Amino acid sequence: LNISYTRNMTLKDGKNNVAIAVTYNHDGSYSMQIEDKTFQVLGNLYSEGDCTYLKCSVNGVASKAKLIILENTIYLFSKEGSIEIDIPVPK
Amino acid sequence: YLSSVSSQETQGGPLAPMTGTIEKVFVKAGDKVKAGDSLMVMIAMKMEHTIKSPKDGTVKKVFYREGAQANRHTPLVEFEEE
Amino acid sequence: YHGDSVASLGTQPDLGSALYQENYKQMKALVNQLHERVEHIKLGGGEKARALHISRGKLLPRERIDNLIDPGSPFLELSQFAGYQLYDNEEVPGGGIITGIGRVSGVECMIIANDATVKGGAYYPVTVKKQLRAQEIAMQNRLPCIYLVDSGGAYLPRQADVFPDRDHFGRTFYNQAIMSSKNIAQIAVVMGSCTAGGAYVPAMADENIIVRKQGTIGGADLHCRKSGVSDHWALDDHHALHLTRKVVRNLNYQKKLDVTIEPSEEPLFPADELYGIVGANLKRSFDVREVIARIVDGSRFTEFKAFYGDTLVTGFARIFGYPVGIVGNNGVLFSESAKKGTHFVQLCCQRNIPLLFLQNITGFMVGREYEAEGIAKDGAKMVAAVACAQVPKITLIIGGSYGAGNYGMCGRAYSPRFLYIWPNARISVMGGEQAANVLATITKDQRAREGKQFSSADEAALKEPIIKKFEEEGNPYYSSARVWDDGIIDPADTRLVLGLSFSAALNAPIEKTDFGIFRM
Amino acid sequence: YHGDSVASLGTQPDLGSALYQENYKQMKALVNQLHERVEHIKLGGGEKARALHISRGKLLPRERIDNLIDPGSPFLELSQFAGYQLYDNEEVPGGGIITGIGRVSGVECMIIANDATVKGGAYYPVTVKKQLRAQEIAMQNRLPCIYLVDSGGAYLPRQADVFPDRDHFGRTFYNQAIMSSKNIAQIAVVMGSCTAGGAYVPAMADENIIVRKQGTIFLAGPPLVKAATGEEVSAEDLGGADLHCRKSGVSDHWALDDHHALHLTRKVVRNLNYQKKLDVTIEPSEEPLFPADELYGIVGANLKRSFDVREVIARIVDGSRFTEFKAFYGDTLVTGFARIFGYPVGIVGNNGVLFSESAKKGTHFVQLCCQRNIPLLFLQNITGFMVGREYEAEGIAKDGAKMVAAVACAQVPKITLIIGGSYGAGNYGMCGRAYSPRFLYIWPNARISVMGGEQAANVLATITKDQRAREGKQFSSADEAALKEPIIKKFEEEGNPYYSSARVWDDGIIDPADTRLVLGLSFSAALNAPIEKTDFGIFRM
Amino acid sequence: YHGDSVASLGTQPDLGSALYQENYKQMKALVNQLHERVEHIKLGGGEKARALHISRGKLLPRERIDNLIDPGSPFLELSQFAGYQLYDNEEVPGGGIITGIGRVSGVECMIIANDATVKGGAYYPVTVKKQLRAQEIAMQNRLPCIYLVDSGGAYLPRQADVFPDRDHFGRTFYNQAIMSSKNIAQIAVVMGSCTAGGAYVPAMADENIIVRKQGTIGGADLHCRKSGVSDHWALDDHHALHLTRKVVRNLNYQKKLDVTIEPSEEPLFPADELYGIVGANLKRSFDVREVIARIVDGSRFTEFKAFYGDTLVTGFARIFGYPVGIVGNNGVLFSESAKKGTHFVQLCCQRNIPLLFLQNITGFMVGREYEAEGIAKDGAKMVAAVACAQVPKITLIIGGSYGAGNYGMCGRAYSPRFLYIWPNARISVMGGEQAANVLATITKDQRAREGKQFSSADEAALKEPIIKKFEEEGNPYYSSARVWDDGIIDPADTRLVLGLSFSAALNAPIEKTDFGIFRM
Amino acid sequence: ADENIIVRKQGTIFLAGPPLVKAATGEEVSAEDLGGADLHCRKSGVSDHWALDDHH
Ligand SMILES: CC(C)=CC(=O)SCCNC(=O)CCNC(=O)[C@H](O)C(C)(C)COP(=O)(O)OP(=O)(O)OC[C@@H]1O[C@H](n2cnc3c(N)ncnc32)[C@@H](O)[C@@H]1OP(=O)(O)O
Ligand SMILES: CC(C)=CC(=O)SCCNC(=O)CCNC(=O)[C@H](O)C(C)(C)COP(=O)(O)OP(=O)(O)OC[C@@H]1O[C@H](n2cnc3c(N)ncnc32)[C@@H](O)[C@@H]1OP(=O)(O)O
Ligand SMILES: CC(C)=CC(=O)SCCNC(=O)CCNC(=O)[C@H](O)C(C)(C)COP(=O)(O)OP(=O)(O)OC[C@@H]1O[C@H](n2cnc3c(N)ncnc32)[C@@H](O)[C@@H]1OP(=O)(O)O
Ligand SMILES: O=CCCCC[C@@H]1SC[C@@H]2NC(=O)N[C@@H]21
Ligand SMILES: O=CCCCC[C@@H]1SC[C@@H]2NC(=O)N[C@@H]21
Repeated sequence: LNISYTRNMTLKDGKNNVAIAVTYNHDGSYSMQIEDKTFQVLGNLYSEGDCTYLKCSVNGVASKAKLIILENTIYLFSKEGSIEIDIPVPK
Repeated sequence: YLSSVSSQETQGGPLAPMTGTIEKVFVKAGDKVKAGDSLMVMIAMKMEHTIKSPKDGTVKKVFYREGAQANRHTPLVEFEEE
Repeated sequence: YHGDSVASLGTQPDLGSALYQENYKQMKALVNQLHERVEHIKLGGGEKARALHISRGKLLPRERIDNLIDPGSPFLELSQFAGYQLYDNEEVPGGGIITGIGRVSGVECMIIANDATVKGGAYYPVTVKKQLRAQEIAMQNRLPCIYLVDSGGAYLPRQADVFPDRDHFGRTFYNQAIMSSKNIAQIAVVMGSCTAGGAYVPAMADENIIVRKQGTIGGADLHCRKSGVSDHWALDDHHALHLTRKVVRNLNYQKKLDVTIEPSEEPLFPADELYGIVGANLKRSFDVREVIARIVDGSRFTEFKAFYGDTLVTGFARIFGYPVGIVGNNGVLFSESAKKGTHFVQLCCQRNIPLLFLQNITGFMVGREYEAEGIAKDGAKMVAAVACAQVPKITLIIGGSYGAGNYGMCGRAYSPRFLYIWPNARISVMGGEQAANVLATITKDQRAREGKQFSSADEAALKEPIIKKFEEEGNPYYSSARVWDDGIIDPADTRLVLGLSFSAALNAPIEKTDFGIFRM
Repeated sequence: YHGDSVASLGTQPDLGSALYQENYKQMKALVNQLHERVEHIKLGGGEKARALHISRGKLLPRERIDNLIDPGSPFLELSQFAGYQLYDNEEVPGGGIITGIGRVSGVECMIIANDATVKGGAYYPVTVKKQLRAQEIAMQNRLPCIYLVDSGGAYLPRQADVFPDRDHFGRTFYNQAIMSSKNIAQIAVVMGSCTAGGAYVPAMADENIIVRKQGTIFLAGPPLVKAATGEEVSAEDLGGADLHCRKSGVSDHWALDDHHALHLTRKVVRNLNYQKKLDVTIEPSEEPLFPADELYGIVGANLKRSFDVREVIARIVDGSRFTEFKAFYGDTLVTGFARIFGYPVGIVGNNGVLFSESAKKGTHFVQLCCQRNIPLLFLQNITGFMVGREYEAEGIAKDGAKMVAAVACAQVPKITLIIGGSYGAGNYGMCGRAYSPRFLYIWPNARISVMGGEQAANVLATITKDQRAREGKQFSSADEAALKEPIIKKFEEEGNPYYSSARVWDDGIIDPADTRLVLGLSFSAALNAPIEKTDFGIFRM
Repeated sequence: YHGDSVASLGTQPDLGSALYQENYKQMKALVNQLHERVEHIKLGGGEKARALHISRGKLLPRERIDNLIDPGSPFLELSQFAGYQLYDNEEVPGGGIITGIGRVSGVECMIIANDATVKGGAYYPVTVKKQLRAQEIAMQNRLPCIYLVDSGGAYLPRQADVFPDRDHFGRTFYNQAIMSSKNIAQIAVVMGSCTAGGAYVPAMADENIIVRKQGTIGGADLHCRKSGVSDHWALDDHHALHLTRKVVRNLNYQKKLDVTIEPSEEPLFPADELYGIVGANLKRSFDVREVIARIVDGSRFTEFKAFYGDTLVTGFARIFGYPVGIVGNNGVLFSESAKKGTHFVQLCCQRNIPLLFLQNITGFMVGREYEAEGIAKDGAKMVAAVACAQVPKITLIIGGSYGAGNYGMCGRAYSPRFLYIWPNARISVMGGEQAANVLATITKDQRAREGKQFSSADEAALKEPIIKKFEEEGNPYYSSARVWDDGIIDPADTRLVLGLSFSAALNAPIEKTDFGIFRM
Repeated sequence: ADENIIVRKQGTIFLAGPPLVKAATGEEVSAEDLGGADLHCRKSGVSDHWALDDHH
């Protein structure tokens, strides 16, 4: 009510942690602030066969990739490349 | 039991009512005090407590001194054996 | 066989002792002060206002109450000191309203009468609070409500305080409707002009009685002959009161008791000795067993767990033939006292016995060892036990009431049926002098953390205002000016007041008690 | 056959009209002011206090609430403006406490968290009132209560307004015990050092979670212990997580830090064995046919102008479908049936001055809704008496009371929204704060008082003049003017929505664009409790 | 959001350790012994009796049960070892009766079938006790009762033991009538000749099925065509079972659950490791958390009050998607353990969650200091809390169970829905060696009081019989020969047995729990 | 029991007697010290009433 909710989440890329501030916009898009740069992100998850795909647009650039979330690692598979991101484990 | 005889048969050694400060002591190191005479007055809470002599015998020793802290149910006045 | 001889409590005090004389003198002075102040309050709004009210042909509110109740029946007035010096320059004797419990046609009823002499019957915030308290008492005890009405409506100054809040002047109508739904009768007599929109109070009432000319719910003739709001037409005040008595008689109500009864016997010792026994100094301690022995039938008391947690006194007795469970304070509360009180409250709730609390509490024992043994845990389960109890609970404050001890011994926040205080009582969050030490230490430490320096003289100067303020707030009159604590009572009348209160509270049936989780 | 086509309410407003533009401008200004004030309140106690709180390793209360609730779930904060300018020189952002309704482990729960940055978590009178209101809401709706206890106890100054009375601090423990007895779960998370008042809260809670080092439960603090008995002891030794978990046994769970405590709280809520079941029928949800932002132009900020409440209804109901009841009888009052998020609701709105016919129609509709067990929604826009001085209001009294009683005796969930003025007995008739609605909200342009300032000024002048005339004292004509100007100013300041929100009356102010979402959340929360039978008193006539 | 990752209990044991190997060997030997004894019991009354029974055209009781229940459905037999060596020279395999819980037409029902091969179906006292226990289980869980009947009536030897007592052979009819009054169905199939006055069992049943020639209630033709006692006529055993299935299908009953449900997940560790973990020696101690981790869904456990009274383990888990409150023993019981157990039991009763007790108790802590702190008081309130609980209670004895600890942890006397024991369990009033010392001291002191002299050798000789006798009585088989303890169970099947028991017990609704006075 | 009455000297409440305590843990204690009217009334709190003798 009368405020915008911002969520602080930490994602470990390689050996260095990264902190991301996510803002839940009213229209349904998200504004993520990483370091001093901000990105406008929107997308959805659609499943083809048994594979789940993520279609998203980042700052007006749209892309699709297969999304796999196994254990505390996030796998993003795409023609451009493959990305692995590790979710930190609570102590 | 109707005559309150069992009520009389109750005795115990002197003890601190609670944990708090002893403001003053009426019993010296060696003194003759009858039962009921005030030994010390203690203020641990909002109220104040005066300690009466459990027995008429002479006090052997005083365990605590003014401004000190007396733990709950701890002896304060030592009475010489009769 | 009820013939077995039972030992009686109490002992004869030493009248010749100087301490008894001093305590008696102080208590007598306090009681005389209370009596004179009550007389002045009873005088009413003022001479000119009373003269105008009589010239209009109306009866004074106290005369109305006297004529309404049965001849010779006692009247239990409530919160006589409401509004006493509450406002800076305005005098509101009795809060502008009169409330009490009396017998009408053999039925105990709650009576609420507006005093038209005080600001023309306008409703101050304290007046609204007093009326709400009376309505809550009636609803809890299932007593019929009688509202003699002579109201000028909300006092326009301080309108925000009374018209908008949930507990403020809209609740009065809500309570009236709910009481009617539960079959508790609501009867309204318009003995005076309802200039404002107070027309709702008679309209929501089950039965209305309106005086021919003074009553103006806007014309009495228009209302009596055409609006129909009026269910009865009265020539004057006496006729209206007679009609009210008839209406109450036509209620078809019979009082039935659940608790057992025994013949009533007077206590074995005079009540006036309580003045010497208790005195006016809170520093000295007195045995609550004397007070119990001077207010129970025949001075017969059955102590429960006498030697365990001796700082708390619990047992069974009877007042005017009514069984009661007495819970009194004899010193600082400890874990054993809390457990013993819990056990006794559970027993009383199981057996459906009314509870009576005598408050002389000075706080909860505090210490590292006490915290280790869960003193807070025992305080809480004892408090829970008190809150969850469904038996009638009456609290009397005979001395100090501070800290969580007030909550433990059925404070005002825990909904006792009645609450009374004697003239020597002091109520505050904590004692004034200790309160002073705590504030100074926090400020001195905070300065030390930030590198600031706190002067010793400044800390002492900060403490002095706190000491004076705490004493003024604790005064019994200050508490009774607000509707906290019902009315200050003369210790000599404690037995009569308790008997009347229990007789009134026994109207409602006693429900089953459900307890929450007992933290072991 | 549910196909049946049905006419839809609402009409397209004229955007080009200057009146629409002016109303939109005024409402936008009001909403921007509200948003900026809410931002400042959300900032917290202060920069130094926040820095110290973070340095002690603790989480800020809003971060605690964010981590506690389910990911992405909306949070319905209550009384954000409590204590706004309530005290002359002391600033109490949010009243020093945070209360709201959110979903924890798929269960709607009421959350009460102390803001340690505001006066070290001390309890002001407004803080006690806010906590009591939250507890009452939870008890009425049968919602589990979660306490994030970090407080310094009652504010030592102003003790008279916090300790003694019935609605003072002890009522908190009373409500806790009662709700525990009624199978409404109580969970206390000791996230920081408590005090004598704070200590009792975990003791009465069914389940406790205490942080290893920050959490400290002592019935009396070190300074308080020294003052009472002259005893010196460290805070951890007197009360600490290890001690309470191992020897005293007060603590039920041991948490390493704030995140661990929140995770344990989520697990504890999960192991509640509770399932929500609905009594009312449900239908698929559909959005309204018109944008909500047009309400700014439709309503505006001037109370003198009148707007059709049917527009407001059409912009907040599912599919803009409304079934009016007794349309042509007592047309100043609007009643009918609609659905919000699939929930049936009975809407009772104000379209003008209340008359006898309007009161009778409202009573009939309330009886119908109570009989059918349908939640009620009240939209209040009571009118000033500038148009009609008296209109033989004596007739209104006979029938206004019928509605006041019917509203009071109703047992269905009642939600009141004040979209305009609310004065006199009309406030009581349309489910005022005194009649225990489940929730109460006001728009930023609302005004509430016993009567309008102009009307009140005239009444005071006449009464004084008549009394003086009987006294024989001439009442100066200039004096009447002198009395009127201050009264008008006082009534305007007191009637402000922020004045009413500073006190815990009227929960919080809501942006009109979010009315549908707020109502949906409120009704979803209120549907947890079963709907009881309604017993009515003696209806006159 | 139920995704929240949660830590899982349990750890991988060291297989290479010699202690694990020895414990596994001992437990495997015990389980093999149990399996072979159960096989011999399942063999039946005897070869000649079985041959005669088959020659008569009837079906063996186990074949009857197999054909009655749904295809492939598991069957939970109860008290397989009843009568095992109970009588000196007479062999009574299974007590002469067969009882269990199975699914008939999708409905869980209690089945009681007489074994005609054992003494012609005559009722021994153990048979009556077993049937009464089965009827009590069915009544508590609201399960329909099916009584295949092939009885020769009361065994004339030991007639005084069975016919006269309140809990002896007259209660069987009383239970049947009460179950019918409460709407719990009673169905009787006369698959065999009722030579004695067992005609009452079908007559009191709501529905009867009698076989054409074998079944007598004295002629089947007379009863079916004329007496009318018969409500159904069956050509043979298979037809009777088919008719019974149809009758059960025509019951118009639907099972509804009150507790919440979640998807079932298997434990994270193999069950057979319990053999090594627990072993067969009661002197060694094992962590009950391992046993909990090997029998709960996903090995997820939420411990409650972990660090307070650590000798007792309490927490929440789920078995087959059913919420359960686990209360296990990890050592000697103390005051803190008793308080923690009382708190947990109160919580479970408030939330309406079934309770599971794992008994490894060795007694209550005894000492002067312990008596000072009311160890008996804390034991009493846990004993009370357990007794007053109304939620389904299942007790499993995984080790020793002695003294008041048996009563505290939901012993057989406190009416658990089911009770099971593992092969290593020993049950007695106290340990045998301890009992020995106590008896000798009392006799020696009594001699000293009367001036008699007690020889040291005589005291030691008195102790030796006590030591041997206590061991024989404590053996698991001795307890299961009597109907105490239902059936001995293989630890590998503990999860399945508990799941079946809870599924059966969830048929009845969960009532509110009322507690007595908590002696704080 | 809801209410207890224990005689001053004859009454002795111990969860385990002196011989039983010695057998279980090898502890020696007198019967009155382990369980007695005064102890239960004053420290353990098990007793609810204190009686001088049988008639009382
Ligand atoms: C419920 C909701 C939802 C709304 C409402 O209810 S909105 C109600 C609006 N009220 C009226 O519409 C009644 C207006 N009164 C009158 O019509 C009459 O006055 C009577 C009927 C009161 C009889 O009284 P009276 O006329 O016989 O004598 P009077 O001496 O004049 O009586 C005292 C004088 O009244 C002054 N006075 C001050 N405050 C008030 C006040 N709030 N109401 C009345 N009078 C007030 C007092 O200050 C002065 O005396 P003082 O203080 O100068 O010495
Ligand atoms: C229920 C019943 C029946 C009875 C009771 O409950 S009787 C309770 C008695 N209270 C205590 O016994 C707690 C005493 N506090 C402390 O022990 C600590 O202080 C903490 C624990 C509060 C943590 O706070 P902290 O120490 O970490 O920081 P601090 O800045 O010092 O915190 C702000 C500073 O507290 C001052 N302050 C003013 N009023 C109070 C107040 N009422 N309580 C505490 N502090 C207060 C504030 O004025 C100053 O700041 P300011 O205003 O000068 O800027
Ligand atoms: C409820 C109330 C209030 C009262 C009553 O109920 S008063 C009931 C009176 N009982 C009868 O009136 C049934 C008399 N039986 C018969 O009419 C038959 O026998 C049948 C029907 C039992 C079928 O059995 P069967 O005839 O087909 O074979 P059989 O081998 O003969 O069966 C075993 C042999 O029965 C001997 N045997 C020992 N004790 C009994 C016993 N109590 N009842 C029956 N038989 C018994 C056994 O010792 C021998 O074998 P064994 O031990 O020598 O090897
Ligand atoms: O009357 C003197 C002491 C009362 C306050 C002592 C503190 S304040 C709150 C806490 N609870 C108590 O009852 N005592 C302590
Ligand atoms: O298993 C060992 C026996 C200890 C329990 C026997 C009961 S329990 C309480 C009492 N105290 C004892 O030592 N024996 C009895």
